Amino acid sequence: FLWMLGQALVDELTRWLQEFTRHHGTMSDVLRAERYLLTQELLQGGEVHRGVLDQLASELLLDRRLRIPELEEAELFAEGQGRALRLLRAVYQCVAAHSELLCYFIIIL
Amino acid sequence: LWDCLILYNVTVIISKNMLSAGIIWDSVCFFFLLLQRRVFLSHYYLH
Amino acid sequence: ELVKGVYAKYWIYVCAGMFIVVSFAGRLVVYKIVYMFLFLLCLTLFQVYYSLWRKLLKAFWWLVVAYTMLVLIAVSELFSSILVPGFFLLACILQLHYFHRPFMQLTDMELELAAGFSDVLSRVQVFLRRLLELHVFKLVALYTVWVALKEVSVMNLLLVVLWAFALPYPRFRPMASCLSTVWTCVIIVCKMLYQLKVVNPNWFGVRKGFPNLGYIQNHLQVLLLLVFEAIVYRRQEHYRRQHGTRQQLDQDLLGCLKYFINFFFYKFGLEICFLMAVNVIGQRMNFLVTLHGCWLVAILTRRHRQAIARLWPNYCLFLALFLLYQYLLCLGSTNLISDFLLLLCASQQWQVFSAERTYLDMLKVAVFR
Repeated sequence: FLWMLGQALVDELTRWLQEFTRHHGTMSDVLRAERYLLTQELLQGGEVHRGVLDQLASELLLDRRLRIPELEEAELFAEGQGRALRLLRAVYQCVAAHSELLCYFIIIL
Repeated sequence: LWDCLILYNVTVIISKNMLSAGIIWDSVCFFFLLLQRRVFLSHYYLH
Repeated sequence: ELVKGVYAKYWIYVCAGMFIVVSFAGRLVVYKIVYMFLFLLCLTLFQVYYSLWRKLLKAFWWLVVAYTMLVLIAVSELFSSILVPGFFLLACILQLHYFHRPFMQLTDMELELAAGFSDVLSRVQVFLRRLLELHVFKLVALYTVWVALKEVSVMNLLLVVLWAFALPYPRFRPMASCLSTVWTCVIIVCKMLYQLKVVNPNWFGVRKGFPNLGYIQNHLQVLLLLVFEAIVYRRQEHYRRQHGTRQQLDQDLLGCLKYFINFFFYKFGLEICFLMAVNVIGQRMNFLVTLHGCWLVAILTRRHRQAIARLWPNYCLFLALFLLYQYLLCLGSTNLISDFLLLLCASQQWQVFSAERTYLDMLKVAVFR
């Protein structure tokens, strides 16, 4: 069906976009996985710095930690909606990686 | 800084009251400014 | 047969319709009051007891006797009179004969899945109807429309001396409503005899009741609205007589929704009032709204919500007095409705400020980053 074809192509697109952002994605796993979070709810943060930078050369291993406070906490809903939402997630990652190129495009446009 | 921006918005609306263009957009701004001023929490925004 | 008891209870509204045909017929003055508006004042009687809702039977008993007397004395035209009020006296005398109880001495205070959802929804709405959401807001909205934006001058007693002081101080919010019923009943009584009898043109912004239908056509609408609110109130008053705060928040989307549906004005009310003042400013742009705007600056330069809370009784006072002045300026408008909205909102925030206060992570990502 036409619908089914589009679904497959969306997943193909996610893959292609992930291939483009690959390097930046891995640079955001050795840094931003232990950086940006915004999921902690309730009141304030008890162990302030231990709850972020020390949590869970280009491709590092488990030098820091493993996955103690759920590495896949982020990957839960992320992979939960592998269709639609993830297409836009991949789009953002691409433009975050290639923001220099985005600027150039806008100025000539 | 956010409160000073709120005051700027207020004064625009209040000076437009004493006319002698519209406050519609300035009221949208007021809403958003007030929203963000409020969301500067010491809890959720502290995160 | 549930309908047997339903129709034994159905006599008040049955009479109302017959008093509507008694209205604009027979005596333009007397008939209307005696039948329709004295039954509407008997409604007020049981409401003003605040304990005898639909239990007052003494006066409701003699309402029938008064109507029988009228028919016995008097009611094409001999025949008209007869037929017409017998038609309502028939129903009235039937209550006196039997089943006066279901409506007056019984309702007292002392299918499948889809249908299941339907009845739940009925009751949630009615819960909001028995909440301040309906008990007050909707009533005063229609009041302002049908007083300020409608017949001005002498309807100030039905608004700027009532709701302009009842909104800030909710102690007399229900008393105000009962008095309102009474006063608009009085207003229709007065306008019944129009004003064209030997006009020799004391001064209170005399607009004069020249039309018949159109002129009687709005005060009765708010009279009925009071009645409707009272109905839904006393319904759930006897449904209660007989018959998540920050925890649901972090659950999910349903939790967030629930929290705010129940606690919007609880927290947002202050920011609301600030934006309602801007609304008034924009839908006016006069010199009168410089006062509103000056107060806005004052309460916005108070920053900390605790300091705004001690400026709140004076803010609410200003708003109330301003509504009164605005009328006395229009008598001795749409701008009046805007100042009413601000009053209503800020009054509710005065009743919260020093009272009640004393996948969803992606959504939180947006607002909170």
